[PDB]
Amino acid sequence: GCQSNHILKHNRCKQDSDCLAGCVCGPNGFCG
Amino acid sequence: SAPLLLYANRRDLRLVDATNGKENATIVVGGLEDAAAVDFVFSHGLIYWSDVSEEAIKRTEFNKTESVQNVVVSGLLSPDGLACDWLGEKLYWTDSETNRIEVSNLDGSLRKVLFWQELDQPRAIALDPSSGFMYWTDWGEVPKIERAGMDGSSRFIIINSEIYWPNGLTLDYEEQKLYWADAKLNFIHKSNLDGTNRQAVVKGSLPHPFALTLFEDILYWTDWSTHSILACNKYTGEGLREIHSDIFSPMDIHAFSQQRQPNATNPCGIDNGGCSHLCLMSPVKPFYQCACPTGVKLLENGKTCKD
Ligand SMILES: *[C@@H]1O[C@H](CO[C@@H]2O[C@@H](C)[C@@H](O)[C@@H](O)[C@@H]2O)[C@@H](O[C@@H]2O[C@H](CO)[C@@H](O[C@H]3O[C@H](CO)[C@@H](O)[C@H](O)[C@@H]3O)[C@H](O)[C@H]2NC(C)=O)[C@H](O[C@@H]2O[C@@H](C)[C@@H](O)[C@@H](O)[C@@H]2O)[C@H]1NC(C)=O
Ligand SMILES: *[C@@H]1O[C@H](CO[C@@H]2O[C@@H](C)[C@@H](O)[C@@H](O)[C@@H]2O)[C@@H](O[C@@H]2O[C@H](CO)[C@@H](O[C@H]3O[C@H](CO)[C@@H](O)[C@H](O)[C@@H]3O)[C@H](O)[C@H]2NC(C)=O)[C@H](O[C@@H]2O[C@@H](C)[C@@H](O)[C@@H](O)[C@@H]2O)[C@H]1NC(C)=O
Ligand code: NA
Ligand code: NA
Repeated sequence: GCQSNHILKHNRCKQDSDCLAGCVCGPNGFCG
Repeated sequence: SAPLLLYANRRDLRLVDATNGKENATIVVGGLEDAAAVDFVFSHGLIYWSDVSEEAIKRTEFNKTESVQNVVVSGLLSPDGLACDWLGEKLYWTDSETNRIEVSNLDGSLRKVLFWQELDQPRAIALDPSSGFMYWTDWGEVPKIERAGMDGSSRFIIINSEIYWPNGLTLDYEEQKLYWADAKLNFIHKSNLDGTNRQAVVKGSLPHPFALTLFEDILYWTDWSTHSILACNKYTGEGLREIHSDIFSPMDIHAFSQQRQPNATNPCGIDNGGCSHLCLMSPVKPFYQCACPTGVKLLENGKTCKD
């Protein structure tokens, strides 16, 4: 899923690009 | 008789009453960035935490009025897990970027790297100080649960099948059992402390557990996708329920109680075991082992380091 198991990498985010491919940076600042 | 639950929440640490879980959690310390790991030394009135963005482990004195945050250990690239040895008075942690397990005194002094090989994504770490064993997980390319002496001895893999994202890990000190949560296979299992007699507790449908703790007959865990704290019976996996919800970003968790850090004799006695530097718990008689900071030689007498 878009839920990373890393504490920061692909978890915290600023833009959709910080997330795994096809995942989005949500309004709370986390990928989802 | 449910306990207070202490948990990290990235921006703060919180305490919630497991008997009044619907009510608001109280903030222990605030103004954090990515607080992840948390533990305590109840009899010293200390709470420890890691902040993976500030690359540090810090502590606070929770019986004092002033709510002060003191840096204990800095320069930690990804301190994903920590445990407090409430008996030998030591701090243990994992680092998933430098791929290490390390120990220090409670003030951060005399740091010693214990393991630095065959680690990839080390994460949870739990201690059995009166037995001198430490336990940890690694969710990397070879996922596993391991145990070793708290002195760095006798490292062994105890679980390496049916395992992928072992995030949570705790011990039942009354029943002498290990419990863990796997966030990819979506269950909670238990075993003996050597990994034998593995049994399922919660068989499935745990979407992303991160950390696990225990009190009396109840398991408690945080889940990253539900943003909540759940509980179930530690034998049957039944009575599954949601203790506390709408959590910003729940992380590590403990039952916050003196009863979870049972009093025992420190085998180091009153003279630090005659050790010049570190006196670490050990699983073989006399149940302590002297040690030195990283790179520093222990003389043949087994007590004194080369200053
Ligand atoms: C060190 O802190 C202990 C934990 O306190 C909790 O956590 C901190 C962070 C803060 O949020 C506190 O507000 C919070 O309580 C503390 O133990 C806690 O003490 C309270 C009493 O102050 C206990 O509550 C009682 O509630 C009613 C009162 O009538 C009784 O019916 C209950 O049976 C119970 O006595 C909590 O149970 C206790 N929590 C835990 C986890 O033990 C501790 O206080 C000392 O221990 C308790 C058992 C009593 O002996 C108190 O008189 C002591 O002060 C505190 N220690 C010191 C030295 O300040
Ligand atoms: C678990 O309890 C042990 C027994 O002590 C009881 O529990 C507490 C309340 C303690 O304060 C005692 O009053 C009580 O009887 C405890 O071991 C005891 O620790 C104290 C220090 O905290 C030692 O202290 C006197 O001993 C020297 C002797 O020269 C004096 O010079 C000192 O001034 C000090 O006042 C006791 O000797 C010790 N008792 C025994 C039987 O060993 C224990 O503490 C842990 O283990 C001991 C051996 C030391 O290594 C401590 O530093 C450890 O904390 C306690 N465990 C924990 C985890 O707190
Ligand atoms: Na790594
Ligand atoms: Na732990």
